[PDB]
Amino acid sequence: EFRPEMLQGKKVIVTGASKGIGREMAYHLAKMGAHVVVTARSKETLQKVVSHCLELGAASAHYIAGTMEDMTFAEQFVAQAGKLMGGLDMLILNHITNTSLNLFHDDIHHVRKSMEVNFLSYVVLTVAALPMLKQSNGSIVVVSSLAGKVAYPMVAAYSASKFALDGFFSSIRKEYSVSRVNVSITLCVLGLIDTETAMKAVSGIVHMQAAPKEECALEIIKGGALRQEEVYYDSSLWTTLLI
Amino acid sequence: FRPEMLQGKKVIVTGASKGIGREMAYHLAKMGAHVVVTARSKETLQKVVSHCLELGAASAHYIAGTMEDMTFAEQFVAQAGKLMGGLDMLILNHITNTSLNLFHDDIHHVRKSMEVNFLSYVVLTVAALPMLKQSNGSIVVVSSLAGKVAYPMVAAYSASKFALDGFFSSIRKEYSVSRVNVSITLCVLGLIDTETAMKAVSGIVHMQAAPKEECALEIIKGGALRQEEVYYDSSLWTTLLIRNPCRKILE
Ligand SMILES: NC(=O)c1ccc[n+]([C@@H]2O[C@H](COP(=O)([O-])OP(=O)(O)OC[C@H]3O[C@@H](n4cnc5c(N)ncnc54)[C@H](OP(=O)(O)O)[C@@H]3O)[C@@H](O)[C@H]2O)c1
Ligand SMILES: NC(=O)c1ccc[n+]([C@@H]2O[C@H](COP(=O)([O-])OP(=O)(O)OC[C@H]3O[C@@H](n4cnc5c(N)ncnc54)[C@H](OP(=O)(O)O)[C@@H]3O)[C@@H](O)[C@H]2O)c1
Ligand SMILES: CC1(C)[C@@H](OC(=O)CCC(=O)O)CC[C@]2(C)[C@H]3C(=O)C=C4[C@@H]5C[C@@](C)(C(=O)O)CC[C@]5(C)CC[C@@]4(C)[C@]3(C)CC[C@@H]12
Ligand SMILES: [Cl-]
Ligand SMILES: [Cl-]
Repeated sequence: EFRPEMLQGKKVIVTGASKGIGREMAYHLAKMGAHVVVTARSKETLQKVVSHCLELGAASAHYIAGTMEDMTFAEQFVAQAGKLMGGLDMLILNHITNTSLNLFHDDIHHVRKSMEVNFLSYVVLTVAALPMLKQSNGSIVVVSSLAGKVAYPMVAAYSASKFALDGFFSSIRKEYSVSRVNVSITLCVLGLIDTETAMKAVSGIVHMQAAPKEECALEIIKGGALRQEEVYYDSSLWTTLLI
Repeated sequence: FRPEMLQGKKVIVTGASKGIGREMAYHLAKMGAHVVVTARSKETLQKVVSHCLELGAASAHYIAGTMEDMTFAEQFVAQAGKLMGGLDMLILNHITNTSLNLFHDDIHHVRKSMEVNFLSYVVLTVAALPMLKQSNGSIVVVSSLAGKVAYPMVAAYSASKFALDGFFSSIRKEYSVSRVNVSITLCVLGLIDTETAMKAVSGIVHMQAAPKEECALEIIKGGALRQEEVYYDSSLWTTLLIRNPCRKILE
């Protein structure tokens, strides 16, 4: 049974946190009394999230801006975050490269960049974070998609990258299990969440009610805190994916 | 399925210097296909080409190169096309060398696995699709039980094979609606008795490896019949559609 005090004084990194689900997550952590280090590319907007986080009562809150295309930024970012907080209890990998509904023809560039940002950078961040997570018996949260479990048209490169996440992280979870590494891995399968990005994307299709990003963010946090292997949001997916 | 379905058909096989790819090359040869085989080693490929001709291929050639080089990948399909006068089936089977190890910090390997086992396949598909569109042909993608189910020691490998499922399963859906008549077959294979695999599972407890010759054939049949997925061996579906869903729904 989750309680907010579980996050109190915890040292959390949230990526892709200038907007959408990431920013809701940071705000939730702040309200709970965690320390937070947020990142995205956009300085001014990260500062907005930081000051609001402080207002909500974050134990502490800092941003570091950069792109997750740059693997050197990824490594460095982690080193520098753990330093600001003096440690690391939870790594929330949430960011994603810009993607719209397109049929696949010849855009290998988009395919490689999707894999780099949505997947490769998650591996680099994990490798960098692992020493701190080991010492704190901490937690990794990887944010994926129903289209990382079931394939959909018009998002081939995206699905490839989200599938890759399932492939990699579930595998290292079995490895951490056999190697007695006390670091949890939570994979989040999300449906349609009402972020501006996702709603812009789906204006042209028939879909069910998008789920609120505030609640989505909360259920992610809860799942990671409780060290659940997989989180389904909205909850009615849980029945889909297992039937 | 009848062997006659492959006669005079123009087929590419990657990673055909040995293991399952070589057996597919030989089966297609016995059926009277045109084949173009590829891998890094010309001497091993020349031996495959020789035996294909003796088995009765309508024609057989190789082109040597590495699939780390996306330029080679793209130009390979073109040369293979012109050599056969066309393309009916593309069999994407190659894989970068991998051994069972705990992941620690080999980002080179994660990246190289992804370039060779997934991206090259996409480059190959892009290069081939125009010929495949003209012939209402077929793409066969060779994956793995570890491309559906979680195993330790194979993190980078699994990510790359999972990526294949995601990508090709997505474009299959696109092609159905756009009415692009190119079939996409994803093969999920268990342990197959190729030298690479047997060297890898050496001293591990396991069910008898399935024969590499029968594997190759079931792959060719699945693609020839335009099946969305092939499972080999036959025992594999009980794990995939029964055991795994239960383990999941229990946790
Ligand atoms: N919303 C949904 O319906 C939905 C569904 C399934 C899964 N998800 C997943 O949930 C997560 C967040 O989704 P969302 O809707 O919140 O997305 P979002 O609102 O578009 O936010 C994406 C975040 O990532 C950052 N970002 C983009 N490119 C970056 C780059 N190159 N380097 C570093 N940061 C970058 C963005 O900030 P900057 O632009 O300032 O860099 C932003 O903070 C993703 O993993 C997504 O796949 C969402
Ligand atoms: N055997 C199994 O139990 C098993 C199980 C599940 C899935 N599979 C899948 O089945 C497929 C074939 O497996 P296998 O056991 O037959 O493998 P294998 O005997 O080791 O053969 C691999 C082939 O790929 C080629 N290759 C390796 N690196 C290459 C590169 N950089 N560029 C171009 N070609 C390269 C090799 O030739 P060169 O070295 O001369 O380049 C060889 O022809 C793979 O997709 C594998 O994942 C196998
Ligand atoms: C099938 C439904 C409708 C949904 O279905 C349900 O929830 C119940 C069924 C229903 O509603 O009919 C489950 C999620 C989903 C499969 C959904 C998804 O997974 C991830 C994204 C991405 C979100 C985002 C922000 C990114 O992740 O970068 C931007 C790019 C991208 C690719 C845009 C499109 C959607 C929103 C995408 C594919 C649209 C279709 C959608
Ligand atoms: Cl938003
Ligand atoms: Cl062999």
